[PDB]
Amino acid sequence: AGALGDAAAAKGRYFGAAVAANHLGEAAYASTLDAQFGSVTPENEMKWDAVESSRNSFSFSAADRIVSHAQSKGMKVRGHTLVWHSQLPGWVSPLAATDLRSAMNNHITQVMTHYKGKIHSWDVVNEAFQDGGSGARRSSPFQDKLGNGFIEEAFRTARTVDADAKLCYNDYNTDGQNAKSNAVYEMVKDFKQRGVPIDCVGFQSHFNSNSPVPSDFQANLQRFADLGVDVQITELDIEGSGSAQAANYTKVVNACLAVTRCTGITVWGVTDKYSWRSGGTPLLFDGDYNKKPAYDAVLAAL
Ligand SMILES: [Mg+2]
Repeated sequence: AGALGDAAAAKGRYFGAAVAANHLGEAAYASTLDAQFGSVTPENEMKWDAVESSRNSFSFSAADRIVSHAQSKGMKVRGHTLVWHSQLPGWVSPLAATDLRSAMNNHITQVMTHYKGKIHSWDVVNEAFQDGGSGARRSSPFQDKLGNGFIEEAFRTARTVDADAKLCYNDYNTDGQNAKSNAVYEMVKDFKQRGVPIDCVGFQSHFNSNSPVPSDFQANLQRFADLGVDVQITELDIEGSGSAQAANYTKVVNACLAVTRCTGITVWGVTDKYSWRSGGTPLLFDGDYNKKPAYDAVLAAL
């Protein structure tokens, strides 16, 4: 579906966008989405606090609006995200280990159940590693109380619920080979060696002046692909403007299309207007939904 989505599909990939339910009724937002993209990711609507703010009480309406729209347009859906340290409801962190484990598996199971057979890929675990040089696990209720094994447990639970979804580990600042991506690499290699059910590694790819597109972006994607997983660019945006921004997008698209198991790219929003990094004007469409030089470069590269 869509101009970018169909261009990508011709070479066996998808092209998606992060979507917000609260903008779906806006004519130009919906028109741009439907004209351009072949996959969607709910920006906020499937996060823990959005779907289970009260324990064992699930609120799917907002995410259902995005999924229903996608299905009506023949678009793929990425589920985002099941287990994540960030933006948890207040009551998750005080739970003792045994009850946290139960609550985590219950959350995975009921969320995946509601969307069974409708989800192309799940971000099962998100952002489990620290930034910087340590390669260490990030502190979280899951890491602190369940230990290193919580990631494997989450993937095992996920696999029992919906065998048809690709199960992804997702993270940022993992674009080049560095201490952080090395820690993820070690984990995924170990998972694949032992037959842990992981199908994919997501690379958020939030690029800016301090975190530029690295010279080894392609080689890094390739080494992950070579472990026997798909790689997905999940949250792509690139701060800047004009030819410099366009050339950065070319670099990224070229790298994905050069890696046979890079199965798709999702940009983190439809329009600059609603970007989480709006002052960096980092997307393919401006505030009036007009195609930017960045868009032209992406389309020409596909
Ligand atoms: Mg072409």
